Amino acid sequence: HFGQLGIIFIWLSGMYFHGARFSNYEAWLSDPTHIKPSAQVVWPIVGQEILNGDVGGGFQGIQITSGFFQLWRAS
Amino acid sequence: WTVPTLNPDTPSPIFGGSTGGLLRKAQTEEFYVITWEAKKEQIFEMPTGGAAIMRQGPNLLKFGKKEQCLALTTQLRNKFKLTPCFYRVFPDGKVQYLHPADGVYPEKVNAGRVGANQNMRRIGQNVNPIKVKFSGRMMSPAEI
Amino acid sequence: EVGPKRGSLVKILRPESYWFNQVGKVVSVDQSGVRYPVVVRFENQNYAGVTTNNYALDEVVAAK
Amino acid sequence: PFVPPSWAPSVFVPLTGLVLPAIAMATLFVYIEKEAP
Amino acid sequence: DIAGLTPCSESKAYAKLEKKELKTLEKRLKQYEADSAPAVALKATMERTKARFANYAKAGLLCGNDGLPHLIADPGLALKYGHAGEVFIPTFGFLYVAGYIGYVGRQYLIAVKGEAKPTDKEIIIDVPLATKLAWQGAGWPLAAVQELQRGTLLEKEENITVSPR
Amino acid sequence: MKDFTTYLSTAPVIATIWFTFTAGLLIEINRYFPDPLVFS
Amino acid sequence: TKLFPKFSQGLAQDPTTRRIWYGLAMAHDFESHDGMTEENLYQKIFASHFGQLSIIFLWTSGNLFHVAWQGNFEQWVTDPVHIRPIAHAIWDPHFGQPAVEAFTRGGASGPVNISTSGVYQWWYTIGMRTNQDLYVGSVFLALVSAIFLFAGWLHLQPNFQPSLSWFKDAESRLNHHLSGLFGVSSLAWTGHLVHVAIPESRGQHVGWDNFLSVLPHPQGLTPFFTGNWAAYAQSPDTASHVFGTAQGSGQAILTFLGGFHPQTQSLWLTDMAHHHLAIAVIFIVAGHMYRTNFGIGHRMQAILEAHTPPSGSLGAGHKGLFDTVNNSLHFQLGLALASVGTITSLVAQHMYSLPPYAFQAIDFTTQAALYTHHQYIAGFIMCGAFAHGAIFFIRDYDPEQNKGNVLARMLDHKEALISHLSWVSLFLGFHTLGLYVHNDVMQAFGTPEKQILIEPVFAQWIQAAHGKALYGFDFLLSSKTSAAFANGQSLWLPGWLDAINNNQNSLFLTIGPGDFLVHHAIALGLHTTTLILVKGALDARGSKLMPDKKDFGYSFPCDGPGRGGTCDISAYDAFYLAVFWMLNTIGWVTFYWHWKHLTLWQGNVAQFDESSTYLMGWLRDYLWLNSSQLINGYNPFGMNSLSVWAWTFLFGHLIYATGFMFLISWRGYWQELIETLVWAHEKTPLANLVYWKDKPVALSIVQARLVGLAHFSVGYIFTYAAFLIASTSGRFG
Amino acid sequence: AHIVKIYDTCIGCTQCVRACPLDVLEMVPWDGCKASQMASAPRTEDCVGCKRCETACPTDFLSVRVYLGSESTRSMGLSY
Ligand code: CLA
Ligand code: CLA
Ligand code: CLA
Ligand code: CLA
Ligand code: CLA
Ligand SMILES: CC1=C(/C=C/C(C)=C/C=C/C(C)=C/C=C/C=C(C)/C=C/C=C(C)/C=C/C2=C(C)CCCC2(C)C)C(C)(C)CCC1
Ligand code: SF4
Ligand code: SF4
Repeated sequence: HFGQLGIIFIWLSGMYFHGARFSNYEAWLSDPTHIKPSAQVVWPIVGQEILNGDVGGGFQGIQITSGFFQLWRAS
Repeated sequence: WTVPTLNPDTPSPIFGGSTGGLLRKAQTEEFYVITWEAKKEQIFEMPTGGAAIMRQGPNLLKFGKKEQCLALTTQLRNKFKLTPCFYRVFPDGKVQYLHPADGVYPEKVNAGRVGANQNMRRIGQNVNPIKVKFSGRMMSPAEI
Repeated sequence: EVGPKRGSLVKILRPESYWFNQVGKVVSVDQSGVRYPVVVRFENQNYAGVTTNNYALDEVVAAK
Repeated sequence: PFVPPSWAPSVFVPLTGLVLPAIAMATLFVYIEKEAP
Repeated sequence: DIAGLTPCSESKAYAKLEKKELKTLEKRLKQYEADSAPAVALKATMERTKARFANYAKAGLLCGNDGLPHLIADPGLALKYGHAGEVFIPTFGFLYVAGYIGYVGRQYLIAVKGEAKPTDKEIIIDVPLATKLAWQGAGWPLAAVQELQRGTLLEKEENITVSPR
Repeated sequence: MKDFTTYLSTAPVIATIWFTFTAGLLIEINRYFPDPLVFS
Repeated sequence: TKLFPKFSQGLAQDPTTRRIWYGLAMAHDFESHDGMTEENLYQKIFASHFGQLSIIFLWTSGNLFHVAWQGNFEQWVTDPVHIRPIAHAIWDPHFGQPAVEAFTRGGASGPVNISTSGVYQWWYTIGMRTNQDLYVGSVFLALVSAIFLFAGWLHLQPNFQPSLSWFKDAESRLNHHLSGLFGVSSLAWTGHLVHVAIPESRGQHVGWDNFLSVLPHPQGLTPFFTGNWAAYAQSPDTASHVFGTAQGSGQAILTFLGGFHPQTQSLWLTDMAHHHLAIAVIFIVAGHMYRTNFGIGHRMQAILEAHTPPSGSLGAGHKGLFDTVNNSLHFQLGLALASVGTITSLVAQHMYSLPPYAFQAIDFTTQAALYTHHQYIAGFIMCGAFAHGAIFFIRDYDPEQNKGNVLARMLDHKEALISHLSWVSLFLGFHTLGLYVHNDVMQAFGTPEKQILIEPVFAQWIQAAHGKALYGFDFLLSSKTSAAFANGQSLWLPGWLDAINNNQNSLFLTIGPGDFLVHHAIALGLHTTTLILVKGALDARGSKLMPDKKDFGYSFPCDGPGRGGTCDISAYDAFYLAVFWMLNTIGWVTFYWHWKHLTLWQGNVAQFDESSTYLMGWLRDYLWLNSSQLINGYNPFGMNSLSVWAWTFLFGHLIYATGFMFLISWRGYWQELIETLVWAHEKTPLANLVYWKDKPVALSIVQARLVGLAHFSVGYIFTYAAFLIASTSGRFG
Repeated sequence: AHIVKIYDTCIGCTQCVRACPLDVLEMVPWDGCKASQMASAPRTEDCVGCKRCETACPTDFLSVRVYLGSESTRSMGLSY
């Protein structure tokens, strides 16, 4: 059970880290109703960079549906 | 050793009852009775579901099919180290005894038994299905 | 004085055996005139997990 | 001469879809259940 | 040209396709700044798109009415008209690697059959031996042929188990 | 350390390293030679 | 004990419901009946064949009767281009008024169904013009059905039962069937075309009342008996001929024009007359090959015994095969299904590209249904061909009498055969699926120019050899200087070349990279289905996991959980698994045929050329795009004539999904559930007064596989039939 | 009733008899093996076809074989 808890913390840490480094959270706070949350960015290889969509805030990335932006704002 | 005679008045274990017991088959075709001696009162598991307490001394149970009787026999023999025997009872009142057929459990070799359905060859020496064709019925090469 | 020597390698010739055309090590040979005296052991188990089997004198031949 | 009457479907559709199946099922059910002498 | 196809460099539909893809990228570009991170990424994509369409035309591929490159597989037609690089040359490129992988694995499998416990050498790989066999596989076509001629490539029919028949 | 290097030699660990290496090589080749369709 | 089934005492003694199910399922396995002898086996089969023949002619009679009674044949013949044929009338008391109005069409009295079987075009082509023509045919075939039924009864009677040796006279039966059944029937059919069909196509009525006083050709039999047979090919129907009328018509009765009638877009009648006359001569001649009571001809045993290669490459050769084939009915049935199954595919391939019936091409729904119909029937027959080949090995194969011949040697290298079929299936699947997925990723990322499109040069090269000049190969018939082009330039090439280079017809459609991928998927289907069926036959007699499988029969549940588990180990189960792959293969074939033709029929062939190279195009542009009208047959606003196909479409999905239940969940779960139902009934007051006579039990292991496969197949067929007809008919019809 | 046959490769291990959940099999004296005993199938009318005996046989191929045959109340394992 300690191993399961340790894995969740790595997973939770990754979600918070990717919000800090690969997200448009700061832009989202200013214009929450027009900017789509995004916290994942893909590398430009084999033409997969098209998955970096136009989400708003001068940012390109995959739109997320996990609701982490709303949770962070509430806290 | 002589064939035991069933005693219908033998006491039965302390059991509340369940819905997994005998059905209308017992009243029309047959049912099975298992009897044994108990050294002390103990709790055992009914093959039909639930737990029952065996009285000290003779015990008797009735089951719907043979496999249920021999399933209880395995429990009593292996765990509680008893020696049960069961019968086949017909609605007309006839009682047929079996297991142990000759008084000795089949796992142990006993003189006087006659081999049955024994082929003095290997599986690979059976004839081909074509050679047992049109024999009046579907017959495997192993039968002949 | 009957059958191959203990520990020698033999090739199985029973078509219905899992080890047909395969090499095994002779463990013992019964001298009581039984139907299948030769006992052979194999390094690879069959579908039932067994690695030993009994064979008749004419069902086993020396390696090559 | 060949043309059937204009009312033929009204009789044959119920006859072959509701009546004959009922008799056929009753015939088959009795037959399979019948015991040998 | 071949089978009614035309060189992509001379194909009208092929040229129009490039404009469509660049136009799509340009449309997204004008919603960003000149030197912002999204703008730089989009410009990089457009450069690769232009390079890709130049390379395929320069390679002398054939385009259909769809205006997309089509490949020639017949060795005679490929060598006749200089399309050997589409399928023919890559055919012998793959087989060398495929035989390399298969030959190396077969050498390792034979090597451990001599060991006391071959099964434990398969779940737990003998890395020093595997690396040794990995490098020697570069000459597999030579070694493979010599085994065939010496008759040690195949097992004897009498040493292979078969079911009753 | 002998046992630890034995653990790294187990099939799942070797496959992970091998495919991580194999995938990386293919990814890097396509990074420096993007869009290869014909040998040319 | 129970009477039913009378042919098996084992079943009749069973007290459970398995007796009812198994009695039905073993009725026609005569070899397994109690007291069966070889002679009685052949006489029952002979009688059963008369019953099948009578059903076929009665089924045909019913079609003729209903079209005449309720169809619009006489109206359709006037304007076949712009009239939908009527199959039969509808009398459904469950219909509401909107439904009655919706299905009223074609100027009919009431609701009717539109025909899709093409019998209108077929019957119109062969000379039928009025409803009375169909009525007389219907009564004639009903009479023929009765006669065959009587013959089935007659040859079961004490003095008319053939002996066992009669059924095994191979030389005499082949002589009669080749010369009489094939040759004379084709010669007679030539008579109909010369005397009836062709004149009717030129506006001249010929019937039983006047055909003896009408001359098929202006020169009556003088050219025939004088050897001047070319006189019959002079003055053929001109390109301006209007079918069924005398304007633009000719006089020839035997020609080799080689093309399509310009108006009807179908084969000329004078070519189909010369075709049947030609093969009739060949078949009548070919029927004088074998020995009979007259001291000339071959004996088939001698031919087989001779053909042994001197080098011993085929071992004993064909020695002993005559008895192997002549004594086994499963060997003969396997050869019959394999041959007939292949010919059924050939019919589908050639009928869509060489339409023989007038105005068949323009009826898109009919063409789609006819091709799908026969390809699915061919697929089932092929699976049966291998099933009975597997049954032959278990039941009829005798190793001693086939020692060292070709058949025995097939079992010798069965692992080699199966291993190589396995390799081909894996190779085709890996690379066929891989290229499709590659093209899908390229389309998803917006780079359609990066996908792998391989030109079908080998198939496009064949089309060049036949005269298709699009690809510029200038090969054989595509080159005007080749001897092949010159020699045929006066007989059939002008018509053939004109048709093959017309891109609006289905004669050698243009192919591209989209056709390359689909064809290789078809090869995967054929090889994998063969792999499953071939393994089921070669391993039928035994395997390492079950060395003595022959002792258990063709169909048994399993050998138990021992030795690792033996589920689906019988040869019956190999066939059962192969049916899934057959449906999958025929599905790919019929999707490919349908989509390539819908785009042609709409004129936008570019859609198939562009969207067929990746699998999203199929799902988007074929399945999803063409379902729009089907699923709107009935909606919250109303319904239209397609509501029956909309209803049948969901009906198919339900039967298909129900089949999953019998295939996924197995017996042990259900038998224990039924035991509580037995308990509940006995303890319920006022219901335990009633009781059963057959003890309820779960379906058997083998039965549920068949029941699950039957639901799977039925749902498969009904779903696509509704979609195929609805998408094609609504779009154009 | 199912068919159960014992073949002469039996080594008299008794495992088939122990495994059988309906007392169909038994051991009898024999002279064809070291154990001097052979399996027997005197009560096949009670056999249900579970094939637990075949699972327990060590010999290869099996020395005890079960051929499922005609069904009945006993062989179908019904208690109703
Ligand atoms: C070809 C087969 C067939 C036929 C002919 C019918 C016919 C009918 N069905 Mg349908 N039905 C069928 C198959 C068929 N069904 C099947 C297979 C199912 C299961 C999927 C159903 C399920 C079903 C339901 C659930 C319902 C119908 C109903 C109806 C009626 C609709 C029309 C109406 O308004 O009646 C109005 C009916 C009358 C005015 C009375 C008609 C005559 C009655 C029913 C019998 C009279 C008997 C007579 C007095 C004595 C015996 C005479 C006999 C010996 C000759 C009609 C009687 C509806 C209905 O009303 O049923 C009663 C209805 O609710 N059917
Ligand atoms: C997979 C089978 C296959 C098929 C269907 C074809 C088909 C074709 N090939 Mg190819 N070819 C193949 C495999 C195949 N090839 C292989 C494995 C090789 C060796 C690596 C070649 C080597 C080859 C050469 C060198 C040439 C062709 C050519 C051709 C074309 C005409 C001659 C021909 O091969 O006729 C049908 C094919 C066969 C019966 C199979 C064997 C073909 C042999 C190997 C080549 C025959 C060349 C021929 C004598 C050239 C005469 C001059 C020509 C202009 C008429 C035709 C499109 C010729 C071409 O370019 O025509 C435009 C040509 O010059 N092929
Ligand atoms: C000239 C004599 C003669 C004739 C005409 C027949 C005829 C027949 N015999 Mg044979 N038979 C003969 C002599 C003859 N026999 C002799 C001498 C013996 C003793 C040795 C036998 C012993 C014998 C047996 C034991 C059996 C037969 C059977 C049959 C029937 C086979 C099924 C069938 O109808 O196929 C019809 C087949 C065709 C018309 C040809 C099919 C192949 C073509 C190429 C298909 C395509 C054609 C065309 C394009 C289709 C157009 C379709 C249309 C919709 C447009 C058939 C009626 C079987 C039967 O059914 O008995 C009741 C049977 O069991 N015969
Ligand atoms: C002319 C060809 C022909 C002939 C004469 C036979 C004859 C025979 N076959 Mg063979 N067979 C054939 C074609 C043929 N087969 C084909 C085409 C296939 C592939 C599908 C097979 C596959 C096959 C197998 C797998 C087996 C046989 C077996 C048999 C034997 C027993 C049949 C039996 O009892 O059926 C009894 C019939 C049934 C239980 C019902 C059949 C109908 C099925 C389940 C489909 C029903 C669909 C339904 C009507 C749809 C309703 C739709 C709804 C909307 C209303 C018998 C000798 C069996 C045998 O004993 O072989 C030794 C056997 O194991 N055949
Ligand atoms: C879509 C469903 C599907 C698929 C993909 C397959 C695929 C296969 N079947 Mg199966 N089959 C199916 C349904 C399917 N079947 C059904 C419904 C039945 C009825 C029970 C059967 C019954 C059946 C039988 C009886 C047989 C097959 C056989 C085969 C093989 C045919 C050859 C082939 O294509 O090799 C190429 C292989 C494939 C296309 C398989 C998929 C490969 C994927 C894409 C690889 C992905 C790898 C990648 C690195 C990702 C991994 C991720 C993971 C680690 C998380 C293949 C493995 C035959 C066989 O085994 O021949 C050797 C065979 O005998 N099938
Ligand atoms: C298992 C088994 C079986 C079965 C089998 C089968 C089912 C098979 C099938 C098979 C098949 C199904 C096959 C097929 C084949 C085919 C072919 C082989 C073809 C050929 C062709 C050709 C050769 C052609 C040519 C040509 C062309 C191409 C063009 C022009 C014209 C001509 C003619 C020249 C039996 C019964 C025996 C029994 C035993 C076992
Ligand atoms: S049949 Fe098998 S398990 Fe039973 S006694 Fe013989 S060897 Fe032992
Ligand atoms: S099949 Fe089951 S009941 Fe029959 S002998 Fe074997 S173990 Fe006993």
